[PDB]
Amino acid sequence: SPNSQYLKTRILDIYTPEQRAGIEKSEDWRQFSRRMDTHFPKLMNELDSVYGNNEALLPMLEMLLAQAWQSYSQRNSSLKDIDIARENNPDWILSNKQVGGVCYVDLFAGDLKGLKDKIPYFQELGLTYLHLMPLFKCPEGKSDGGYAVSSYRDVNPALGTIGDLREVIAALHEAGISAVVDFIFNHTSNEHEWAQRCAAGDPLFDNFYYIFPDRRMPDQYDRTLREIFPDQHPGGFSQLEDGRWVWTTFNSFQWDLNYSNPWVFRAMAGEMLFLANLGVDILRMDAVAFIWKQMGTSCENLPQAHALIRAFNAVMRIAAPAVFFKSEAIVHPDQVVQYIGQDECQIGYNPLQMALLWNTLATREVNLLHQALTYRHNLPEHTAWVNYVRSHDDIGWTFADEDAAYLGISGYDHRQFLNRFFVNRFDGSFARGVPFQYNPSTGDCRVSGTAAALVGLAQDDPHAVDRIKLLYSIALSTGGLPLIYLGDEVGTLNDDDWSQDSNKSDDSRWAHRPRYNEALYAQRNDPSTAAGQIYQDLRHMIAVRQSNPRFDGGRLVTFNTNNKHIIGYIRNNALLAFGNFSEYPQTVTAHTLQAMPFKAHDLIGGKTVSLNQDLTLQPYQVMWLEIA
Ligand SMILES: OC[C@H]1O[C@@H](O)[C@H](O)[C@@H](O)[C@@H]1O
Ligand SMILES: OC[C@H]1O[C@@H](O)[C@H](O)[C@@H](O)[C@@H]1O
Ligand SMILES: OC[C@H]1O[C@@H](O)[C@H](O)[C@@H](O)[C@@H]1O
Repeated sequence: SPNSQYLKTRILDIYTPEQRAGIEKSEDWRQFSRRMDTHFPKLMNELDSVYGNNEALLPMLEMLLAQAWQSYSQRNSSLKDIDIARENNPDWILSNKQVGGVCYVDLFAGDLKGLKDKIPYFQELGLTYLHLMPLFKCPEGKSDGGYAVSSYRDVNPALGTIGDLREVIAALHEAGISAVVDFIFNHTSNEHEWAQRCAAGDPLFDNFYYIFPDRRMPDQYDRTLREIFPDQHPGGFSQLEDGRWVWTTFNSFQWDLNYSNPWVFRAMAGEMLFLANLGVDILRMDAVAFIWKQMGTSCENLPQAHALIRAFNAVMRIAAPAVFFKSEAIVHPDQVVQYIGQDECQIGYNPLQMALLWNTLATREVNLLHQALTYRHNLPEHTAWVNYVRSHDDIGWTFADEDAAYLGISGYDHRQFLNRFFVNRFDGSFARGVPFQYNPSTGDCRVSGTAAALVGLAQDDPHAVDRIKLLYSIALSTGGLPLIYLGDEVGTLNDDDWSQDSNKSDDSRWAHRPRYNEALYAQRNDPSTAAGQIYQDLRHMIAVRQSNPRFDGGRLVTFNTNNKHIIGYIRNNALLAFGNFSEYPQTVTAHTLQAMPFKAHDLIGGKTVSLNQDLTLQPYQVMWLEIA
């Protein structure tokens, strides 16, 4: 395999002798050259592990490196300053100062111009990170909410223009907010130029997707494939009008890209560089688990998938150091953590904590949550979790059956209960969610519904507001970057139009993708309303988190509370957090608290608490005690 020095001499061959001499002495070339020497070894090693002696690897690599240099040369000076800043501050993602929010531009603010006008609010809330849902062109009508991309560079006209997007990004940076967008790299819409040309037989796009003549191979693959949207189609394939079959992990109009073709990697690396130069700070790597297929396997979390992501990482280390990755892997806990690393995805969603927060509200027992925080929370240096309560997606019960069995819990029976409970098919449940993708062949099912709907705010459950406060307190204090599903801070309920919308009726996730509720947002400063109670409560916690150094970093040590309903953990050996998941008062005994300081200030309620006696927490009460 080639070396950095040799490859760089070929990159410069596009220049005449006179021009070349000037490039060699330029600052941009010096920075690029240094990064190449440092990071190229990883790029080469990762690409070699995937493609091996493929005749197309070297040509593809040289084309990619040439593009990378051109991309870096074009990169704006301001962005280059951020590149250097983060190159020397790898833990910027682990700071307690960070708090993120996510929203759909159209649903939250109408269009990109309208979103820019909401920035003052984001600053008011304390956000330093903003994830904007799919912004580029997609099919009209059904597009999996923008996740079926028809173009990676042309902005959805309904939202605005590329010009508007640049203004929004610039405005976000001006307000001290990082711009986060999706990198939908596992598949494109069936209307994307690449898809059309591949299917049409254009040799330039040969093997850009996985297309078969009949069901022979698809049938073989289906023996081991998990169904993501069983309501849409069985297995992982859809049939074209001409009779052929195509790999479609998700909707039939979403065609999986073929990374076994090195030219597909190059193509996607090019799109990544485009996003990088728009000023994006973090790319949400969508459906990372599915980017490599292999007959006889689940075609999820395969070795080459991880290698390809690390190759993409190296490209950014060389051509846009400021760009970090956020892994979106909603899979088994053992597999989730494998995507997280300084050289792969620096941050990643923490579905286990999220799923268990809801599990605990249902069961009132913190056993599973305590187990996860004890054995699956701490991560390698320079990496962090993205902790959340809700997202634009359904809730999947992705806890480990092996972990549960150790606690004497049957994963299958337990999920049956959780599903019944959250869709209000269990006596006394306070949840008002709706099922998503019930699979009668496996019995699996997920839950749709907003955070407020799931805690009982729809029917005005007196404990709803407190449940919301408790869940968010944990995402905000365990260690990692907390992400607020915008709308949750004022208790937004489910959308009640989706069910009758023919373009949404078959995807219950729309139940929890409501529009900006003008009425609730206008009540955020009124302490007598649920909206104001939730807003001030969350805003207070955000304020404490960002101003108090005891929350810095992502490590934690659990504390045995000796009360099955109370979770407890310590941050930096200075902040003791207790969370009561029971709708009844619960106590931590004086005996349990003997090693703690006699007194400690509670940052939540603002009072001094005595720890030399029984400590009783009110229903769903949360305490953040300064013990150092
Ligand atoms: O595109 C398929 C899926 O990709 C995921 O990254 C998105 O979170 C989900 O909403 C979408 O359905
Ligand atoms: O509802 C009572 C019990 O039912 C079981 O099916 C659940 O797995 C358990 O968590 C719950 O406490
Ligand atoms: O010293 C405080 C510790 O004492 C131990 O012997 C108790 O089992 C434990 O619950 C308490 O936290």
